[PDB]
Amino acid sequence: APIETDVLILGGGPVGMALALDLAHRQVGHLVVEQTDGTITHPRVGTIGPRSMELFRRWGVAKQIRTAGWPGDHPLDAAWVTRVGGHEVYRIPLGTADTRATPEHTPEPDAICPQHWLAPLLAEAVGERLRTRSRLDSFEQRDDHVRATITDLRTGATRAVHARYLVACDGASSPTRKALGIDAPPRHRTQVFRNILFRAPELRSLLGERAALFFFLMLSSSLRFPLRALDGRGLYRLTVGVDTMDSFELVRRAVAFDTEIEVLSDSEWHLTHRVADSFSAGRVFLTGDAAHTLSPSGGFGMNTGIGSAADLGWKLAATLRGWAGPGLLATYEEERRPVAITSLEEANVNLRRTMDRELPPGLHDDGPRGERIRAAVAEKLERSGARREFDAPGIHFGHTYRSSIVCGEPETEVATGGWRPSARPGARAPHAWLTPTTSTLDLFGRGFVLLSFGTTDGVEAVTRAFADRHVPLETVTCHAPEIHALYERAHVLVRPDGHVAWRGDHLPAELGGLVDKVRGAA
Ligand SMILES: Cc1cc2nc3c(=O)[nH]c(=O)nc-3n(C[C@H](O)[C@H](O)[C@H](O)COP(=O)(O)OP(=O)(O)OC[C@H]3O[C@@H](n4cnc5c(N)ncnc54)[C@H](O)[C@@H]3O)c2cc1C
Ligand SMILES: O=C(O)c1[nH]c(O)c2c1c1c3ccccc3[nH]c1c1[nH]c3ccccc3c12
Repeated sequence: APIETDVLILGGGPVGMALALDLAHRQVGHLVVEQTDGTITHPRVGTIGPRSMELFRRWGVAKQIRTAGWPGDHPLDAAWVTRVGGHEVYRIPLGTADTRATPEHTPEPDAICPQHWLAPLLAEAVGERLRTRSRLDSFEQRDDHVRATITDLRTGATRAVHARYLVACDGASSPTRKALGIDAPPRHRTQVFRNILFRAPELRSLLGERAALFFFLMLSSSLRFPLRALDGRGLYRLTVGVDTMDSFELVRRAVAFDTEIEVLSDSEWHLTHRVADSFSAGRVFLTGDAAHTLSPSGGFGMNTGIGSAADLGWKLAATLRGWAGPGLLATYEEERRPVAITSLEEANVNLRRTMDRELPPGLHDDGPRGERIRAAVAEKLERSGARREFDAPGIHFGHTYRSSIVCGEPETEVATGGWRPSARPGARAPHAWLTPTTSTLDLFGRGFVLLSFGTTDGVEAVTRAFADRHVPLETVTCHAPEIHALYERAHVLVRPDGHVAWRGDHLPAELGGLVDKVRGAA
């Protein structure tokens, strides 16, 4: 008895679960298959970006993520040091969770949540629809659905699943991308690293006021990378480059204290810059790492994935419900790929900054002699814009879609200063508190939304144009002059994904035309 569902999600990692959460919130029947048993032994992701947090706010898991265990009094600072407990060279103070100032561009700042805490949270939200220890072996595309063979790794039995759509969130080495014959050429040189996970129970006490979330080491050529405090209560991770030495000894070399150290893992990995040439073929799609990979310098990886998952989510649901034009699905690649590429190049800039930084001779000496060399280095660090690696609002919220379903404005793209909120066509509708408890972002996520800051003339006609096409629409009349200034126009049409599709002080004459354009039937 072949099981059938609307969407088959290949991958139980961060990105596949987010996609499951989005389909769930859109009444789309779905099923997730994860080959592993779903537990985490070696945490990869630690920082949940703000944009991801906004989507989790909508899905109702943001709060549990923040109280998952990260200490509210632990420093979020990043610091360049010769060795942990050695000599400081440059620090970027970022407060603590309970201490930093409330952000103004968003309702959900970033959070610290190591993957072994995030997985249980996500599994519980996705619930019953997640199937662990299940591996997808192959898939055959038929006329109106995809047929896949799933091996139950528990009993050894194989079952078949017929779904209208097959979404592959199977990671960087996506077997699915290969079976379809799609190539994801490296845009930059591939590198190799080792990540050592360990427990150090008294390290925090010893560091006292010098405790940090990130310790960028400037010891040797292999040790010029971050040592991260994963859970703020004993767990740390040291990344080391490889162009042989014992695990424990590498950690001893990086940590200048005689304190208890317990090595747990020593995982080798490849940092790559690979984006797929195409994000789909037939009823089979690629999302997350299977579509785009980038250097972890900046922490953009999982966020760009969750972003693409949310994009595909509303477009899949629209085609399944019937109101989507035949050309809607193809905009997933049209819109997400360019974002993947630009985010990759920005991650590379951060990477090259520490790869090309030089480690002067007497950087380790004691006394004002070497202190002068450090002051020199710290100086160059400032000018190199190192802090851009730990403060990338533009990369988090500044991507603007320039596509066939977006009525873009003339204004081209040429950075002339730090990123600022914009309600321009293609961008993420900016945040503003309507009330102490409600954000403009809380109005988006379901169907199309039309914000009117002035006269509601024409709105009635907008409603009919959408109803005529069975396209879901919600009209909100807002007064707040502050929000009007931010959005700039009197009427703003926001897509189901929170991005602007059109804006103007006067609704257009051919509303049926606008409705057809924004739905992919242009
Ligand atoms: C050292 C390091 C640190 C990082 N830190 C961060 C960070 O702080 N923040 C951030 O945003 N990003 C971070 N990233 C990047 C981030 O980890 C990735 O972007 C993210 O994991 C991609 O998620 P994914 O769901 O697409 O795939 P993955 O997490 O790679 O998961 C793929 C899943 O597919 C499953 N699977 C594969 N094949 C099959 C099959 N045939 N059948 C069933 N299941 C299958 C796997 O078992 C796995 O669970 C980091 C990366 C590295 C290397
Ligand atoms: O995600 C990580 O913790 C992580 N793992 C890693 O291996 C990294 C990083 C991060 C990171 C996380 C949030 C904000 C900024 C960041 N820069 C780097 C970062 N920069 C690097 C440069 C070289 C090798 C590894 C990393 C690396």
